[PDB]
Amino acid sequence: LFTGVVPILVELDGDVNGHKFSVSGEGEGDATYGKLTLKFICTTGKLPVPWPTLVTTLVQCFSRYPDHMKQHDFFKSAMPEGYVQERTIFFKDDGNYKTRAEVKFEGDTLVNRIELKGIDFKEDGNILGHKLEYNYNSHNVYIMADKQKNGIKVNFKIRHNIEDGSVQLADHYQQNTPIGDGPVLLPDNHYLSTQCALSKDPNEKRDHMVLLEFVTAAGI
Repeated sequence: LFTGVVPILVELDGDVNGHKFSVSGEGEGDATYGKLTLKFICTTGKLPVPWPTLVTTLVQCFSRYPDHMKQHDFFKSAMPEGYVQERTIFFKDDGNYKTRAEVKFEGDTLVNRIELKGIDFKEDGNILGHKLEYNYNSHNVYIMADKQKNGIKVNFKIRHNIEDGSVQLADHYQQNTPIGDGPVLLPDNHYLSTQCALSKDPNEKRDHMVLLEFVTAAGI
């Protein structure tokens, strides 16, 4: 399923502090390189929150798992039936996002369909006030087997640099559970070294985000 380039489609319906928006993304992924290339468009106009705050929500099955760690790749093992991915994201001293996504193959395309709900954000906070830098730091995504639910428990803290020079933390709590009933690979503890680079197409006038992502599994 992931031997070569795979087309990707991402759909997100969001509601933050009552502000409703929709984001659509398209591109491709190459697990062999652990690379993702995607463009996202806010199809409802201006995005009410900073693009960087939606990166983690907007397909870890594209991570490059070295061959000696392939028995720890839950993400691809759950395919093509896919997995449900849910998170709660708390922005320090501000609101939180609650998301529920379904990641699976629809025809030849890997599709990530998400629903996001944001509550308790400060009107003039770093989020609703768009005070975050348009960039992204590298982070380690810690994965643990969740034997019980035959899935995984994932945790990590995102560091969003603020335009004033400070840092806006976003604690992520995520759970992944297979959509299929068959067995999947339950990994030993490990992490995904994840890198993201954000850019803009100067010719594009719609509110958008061009994203390049590099991810390699490690820890074993």
